[PDB]
Amino acid sequence: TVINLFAPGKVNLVEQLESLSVTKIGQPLAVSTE
Amino acid sequence: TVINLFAPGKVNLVEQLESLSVTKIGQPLAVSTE
Amino acid sequence: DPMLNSFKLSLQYILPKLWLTRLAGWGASKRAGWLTKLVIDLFVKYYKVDMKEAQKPDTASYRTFNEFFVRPLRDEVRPIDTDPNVLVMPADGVISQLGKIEEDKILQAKGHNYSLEALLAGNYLMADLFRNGTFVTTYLSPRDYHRVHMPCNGILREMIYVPGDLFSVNHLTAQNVPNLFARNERVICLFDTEFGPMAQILVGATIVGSIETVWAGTITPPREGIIKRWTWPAGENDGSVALLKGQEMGRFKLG
Amino acid sequence: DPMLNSFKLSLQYILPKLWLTRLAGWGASKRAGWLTKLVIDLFVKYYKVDMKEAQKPDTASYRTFNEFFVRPLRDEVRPIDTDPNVLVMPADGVISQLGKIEEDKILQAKGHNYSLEALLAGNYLMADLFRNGTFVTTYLSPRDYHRVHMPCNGILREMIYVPGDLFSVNHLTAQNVPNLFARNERVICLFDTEFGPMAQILVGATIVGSIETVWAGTITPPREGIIKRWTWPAGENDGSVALLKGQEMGRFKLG
Repeated sequence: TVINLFAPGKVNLVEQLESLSVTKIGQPLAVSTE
Repeated sequence: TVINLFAPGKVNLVEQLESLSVTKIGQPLAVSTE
Repeated sequence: DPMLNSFKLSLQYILPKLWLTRLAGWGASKRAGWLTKLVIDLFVKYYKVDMKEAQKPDTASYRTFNEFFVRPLRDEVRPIDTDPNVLVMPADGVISQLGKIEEDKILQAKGHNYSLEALLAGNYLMADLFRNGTFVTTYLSPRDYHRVHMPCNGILREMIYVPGDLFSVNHLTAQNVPNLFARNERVICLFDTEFGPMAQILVGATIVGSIETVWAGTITPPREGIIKRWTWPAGENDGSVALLKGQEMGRFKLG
Repeated sequence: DPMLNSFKLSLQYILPKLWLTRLAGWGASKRAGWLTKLVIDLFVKYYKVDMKEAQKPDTASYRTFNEFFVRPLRDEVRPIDTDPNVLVMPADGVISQLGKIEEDKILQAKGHNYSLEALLAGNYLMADLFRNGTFVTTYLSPRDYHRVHMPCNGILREMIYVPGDLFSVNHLTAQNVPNLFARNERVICLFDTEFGPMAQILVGATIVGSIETVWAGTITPPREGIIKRWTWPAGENDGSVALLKGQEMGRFKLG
């Protein structure tokens, strides 16, 4: 199990990703707010 | 077991004290440098 | 079902968690031709491991069980999103929870959240970098491929090792073990990246307990039982450390 | 003899140190008349307790066993020194090691030292306060008093509970278990005083695993396995806590 932490308002996760969503390495997970 | 820490220059402990010395509460342990 | 869920949390709570880890870490680290292969074979059979994703699909080419456990995939089967404004997934698995960190509280399971200070072992300075932020908890099933890659181009700053217990870390525990990730032995990697300070942690389990990075090697074992802390330059320095998006940074192991 | 030892400390790390502690804690915290009195009498006879100094020297006058353990003394027997320019000893026992802390490395026993950081659980700010200062370490034999008192007037600023193992802190383990005080369960107390800052740390034994301060009561057990930390004002402020040279600040207990 690995966990990532980020700044308050310097990024935004993918709204489609909820709990139990399948996770593979090469896929995108979040995107900046700039 | 108890452990104590002090600031670098404020306190000198008793020179006659070493390992296996007898530790009773009311007895002196360290004298201020002022 | 209630019996199994009972006995599952039962034997968990009572069995010598540290001692079972040692045996697997010593068994999976010794070399024996067919058993290691046969164990890998029964491992893939029972857990339905996708052995085709690997760079070496033949289970006989793995000397020990740990070498297969740290099997390298084919680089072409995990294509990295090259958009520099997005962050790639860390490693294969499933998501436990994710979302906003509501004032130094991070959701674990339904009716269970854990503190941010508790996760970072009292380092309040690091916690303030992530108060009212966002997070993502990613679980790795034994079937999954057990190495981690970077979500973005990052510069290594701090690393903090925490000694702790060795729990199952399967979901049945995550819904019943309070502060599961702040208790178990874990390794903290603090990063600098264009999107601000990013953290990436690695938490072990009741047998999957060994943690290693590409730059430091096998951190645990040995389990020494105290908090270790290193720091690194801030990039562009003699000895600075950085690494790219989707680049292999660490891996779990049996030990 | 040298390896007669080297299977006595082998006995140390195998036996389920935690489970025995909690078992012995349940036993000593229960209401037993003649049982405790018999157990107390044997204890008094084995470790040669000086019951004369006790405030209540009839072994029957104590209900449970932990009460006999946290026995308040005849205050007439422990005289806090007069000189406000001397710091008085903190607790009864025998001095383990003392002297100057030489650049963050404290002498544990001959051939073993531990970091000021790993003791303070990575609180490098608190560690940076005491680099190249002084220290002292006191071993509390079972015969001795078991409450902890202040060496000087103090104003509470921080307190940190640290989880960890429960090895015996006797000298035999002190000369062979590395970073014993940095691994075993402990509670750190940080004061301001007229002689810079001062830290007083309580560390539990292999069944003497309970630690309570006077200002917060019992802190462990429960052994929640993470790090708790609170903060206080600068003194003479709303919610400020202070205590004087010789006051009881805490005590050890079975459990």
